Amino acid sequence: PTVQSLSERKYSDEELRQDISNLKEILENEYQELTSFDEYVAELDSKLLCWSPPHVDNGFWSDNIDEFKKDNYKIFRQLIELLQAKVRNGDVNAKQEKIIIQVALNDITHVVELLPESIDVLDKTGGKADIMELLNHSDSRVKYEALKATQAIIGYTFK
Amino acid sequence: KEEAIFRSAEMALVQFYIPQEISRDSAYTLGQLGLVQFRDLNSKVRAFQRTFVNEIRRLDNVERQYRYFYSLLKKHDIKLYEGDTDKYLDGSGELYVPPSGSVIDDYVRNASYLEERLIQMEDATDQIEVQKNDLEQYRFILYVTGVIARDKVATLEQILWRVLRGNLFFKTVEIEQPVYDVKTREYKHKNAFIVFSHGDLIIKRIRKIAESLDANLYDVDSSNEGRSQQLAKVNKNLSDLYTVLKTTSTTLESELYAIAKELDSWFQDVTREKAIFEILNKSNYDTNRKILIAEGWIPRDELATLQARLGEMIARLGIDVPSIIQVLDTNHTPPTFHRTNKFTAGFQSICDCYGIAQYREINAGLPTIVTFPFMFAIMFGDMGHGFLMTLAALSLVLNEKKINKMKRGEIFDMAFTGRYIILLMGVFSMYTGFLYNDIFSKTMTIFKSGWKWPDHWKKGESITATSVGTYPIGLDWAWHGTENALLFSNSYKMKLSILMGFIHMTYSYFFSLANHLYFNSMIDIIGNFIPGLLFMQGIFGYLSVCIVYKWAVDWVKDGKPAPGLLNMLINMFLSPGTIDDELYPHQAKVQVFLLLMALVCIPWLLLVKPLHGDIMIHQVIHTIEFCLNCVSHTASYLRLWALSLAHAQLSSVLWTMTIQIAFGFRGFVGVFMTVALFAMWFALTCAVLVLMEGTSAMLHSLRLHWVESMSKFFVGEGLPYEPFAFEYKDMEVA
Amino acid sequence: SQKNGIATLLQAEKEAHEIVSKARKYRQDKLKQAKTDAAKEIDSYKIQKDKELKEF
Repeated sequence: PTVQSLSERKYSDEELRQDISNLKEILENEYQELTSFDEYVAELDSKLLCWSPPHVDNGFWSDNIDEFKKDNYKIFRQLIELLQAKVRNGDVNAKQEKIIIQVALNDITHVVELLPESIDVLDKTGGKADIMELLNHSDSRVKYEALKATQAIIGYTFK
Repeated sequence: KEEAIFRSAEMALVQFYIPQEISRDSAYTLGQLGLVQFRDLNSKVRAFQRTFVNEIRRLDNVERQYRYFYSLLKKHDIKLYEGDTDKYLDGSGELYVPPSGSVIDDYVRNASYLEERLIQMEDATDQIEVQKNDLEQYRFILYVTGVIARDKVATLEQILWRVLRGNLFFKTVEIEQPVYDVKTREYKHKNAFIVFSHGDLIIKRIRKIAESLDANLYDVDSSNEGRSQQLAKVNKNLSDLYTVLKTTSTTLESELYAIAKELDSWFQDVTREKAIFEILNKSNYDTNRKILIAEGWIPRDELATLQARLGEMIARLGIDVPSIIQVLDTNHTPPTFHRTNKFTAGFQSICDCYGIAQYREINAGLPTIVTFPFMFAIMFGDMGHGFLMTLAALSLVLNEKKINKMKRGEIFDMAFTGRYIILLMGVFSMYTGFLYNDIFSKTMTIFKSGWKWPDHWKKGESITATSVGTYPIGLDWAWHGTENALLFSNSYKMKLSILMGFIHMTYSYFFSLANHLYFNSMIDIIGNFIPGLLFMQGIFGYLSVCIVYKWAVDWVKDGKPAPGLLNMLINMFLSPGTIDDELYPHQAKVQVFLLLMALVCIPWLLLVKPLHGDIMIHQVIHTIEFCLNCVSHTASYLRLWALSLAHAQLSSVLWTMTIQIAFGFRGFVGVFMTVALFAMWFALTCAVLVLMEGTSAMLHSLRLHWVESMSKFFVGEGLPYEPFAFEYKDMEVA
Repeated sequence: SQKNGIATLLQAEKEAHEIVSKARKYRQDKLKQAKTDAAKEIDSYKIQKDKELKEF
């Protein structure tokens, strides 16, 4: 976003403008490389999820959602298991844990809208109850994502 | 020192050369300073290809986002949380120069992020409200089954029994409570639509008919166990929806409350940068070099202050590149600048609505602050109506601070603009009522009458009065309620109005003298002032002085008859020396002498000015226009008399037909009679009189200043001076 | 003077633009000289490699 704003700004120097354009192209290439479903799978395999993939793969890159659908929502089940483990760990107050929970909630909300069948998996695994409990969490940044996920699940799947 | 404004102050055209980096900061500090008018630099470049178009459209988008936020605020229970403080902070920016900063990009990003989040939240809330409304109908419990408004259930039953000539079962039940209809957007009553019939096609037709009547149906289970299970599932879903709806509503309300706590500040700021970028495009910017360069109009007596402020800004910033400015003395007409306090702002605005006083001459805005209210009072004199209007003004003055932070509205818009004019207006009304001794057309008795009635007046017989004294201030109250009073008042006003109008003409024409003398104008003064002045004096000032002398001499006591005023005016123009009775010795010689002087004024006013004429065509029309216009204004001065009589006898008739009937027979019913009649009299005295004819005489005394005063010395229109400044306009709406 | 100051500012801007253009031309000449030096280095490497092969 900083590079986008700098490109928006009207720098006087032509050399500065060319450098800004080159940096913007490099950043765009890096973002495109970050839109790999394999990268998202690798990140989900470990902890401490990053925020650059989940804005495309669980989103505009519907191919990633289609791949996550495979093995009877294997990726969705893995994400739900990670979220349930984080909730049961009791360390939600941690800032890093809060960020991880927020990323997981955003990914789960993105997946639920694409695949309504995952609502049954979440209910069977207790994901719905966990999300409802997290809706009352004091973490306002996490609370917004939890409310969005609950609205997506209740609004579309529960209807 | 002081830099007050008679008509203007010497102002300078200054050009600006500034570095690209600090250009925006200089524009912002200049705007919050607001003292320079930028002339046209790149007006040739049309709007669609200006330099700063992309940030212009970005700021338009963020302004639309702010309007969307304010729409949400008015839709909810919050409005201008920071309005008390943000408005003051923007107003406190004067003589403070608040920093602007490069947080504009952060503002844009945050506004877009909040806009999209609020859009998503609003969509979620509306969808969940729709779900909640649907589930309430689904919560009903006791073939086909559905719900419908209780008003149309009878019509549905009748049409179903008619179109289906066969028999069917109908067991409609009214809903316990009204439900908010989705289509009607109202909480109308509802009723069940349970029905059973045989035949698949018949059932389909019944379903189609029910759906045609805006009836929503549900798959109600006939079995008790299945119905109970469905009801339990619906109840669990409804409870979950209630929880998530409450969470979403709380989050949305918190977000809107947080936004409203600072929305006014961001709105005012972004409008200020809108103006800043508008001025930026207005400049002569060129990216091939030092980006920004422009020119502007500044008052000369604050160029040092402007340079000091710019240097202070440069010190505040990290750039050491100088951005000094110098005066460029062009031949173009400089703008017109008028400093004015709150006691004079409305006066000057109303005065120069006619035209713009171009330069450092003498204007008409200054004498207006005193001539306007007194002319109106002369046309309006009354303690009663003046007292009501002065109390209105005073109640609009003490609560000024209350009114500064609120919109007057279409009832008090012009009143708010003319907030201080009507105050001195009412004070002069106090004066004129003291002289025109009527109070609601009734005369006061504070001072002993100078005229004594006969010791034995016959009841019903005509009664005379002998002048056994004189009244200190105002008309003698013995005049009130007499037949000859009106005539006496007509004569006295005639003369009062003619003297006041003549003196106003002389004052304005001496303003013309001062205007001419400020410049060289050696040809102008000799060509216009002295001949016109001599004509105007010799006729109308001679009339005035002979009026005054006629008053001074005791005509009754001197034995000499008082000559006809208008005859002594006009037999000059008809036949000099034809005097029935001279005012003073050698009167006819004075007549012929100054009549010849007035006659020779015309060739003077026609010949001496066009000398080198090419401007003779303008000179002759100016001369004829001036003479006919002088006589026209001198005649128009009689409608001060006209308005005075209108007001006096209008108040007289109103009082005579309201209060002189109020007392009635002074009975028990007479109490209600006088209460109702005084209520009617007060309602009329305010709404009819002080509004309608009060505004009429105000506007007529204003006609004075439009034509009679300014046409004498207002040379022409000049360039208005509107420096680039912010004003914190449009706090909430635009 | 004011007009003299404006002319001086315009001349300074023109001088800055000329300096920028000269810097760009120097960069282009440096690229050309880099290409020439690369050709010379290739020739020198070829000569050294031929000498090494002959020595072997």
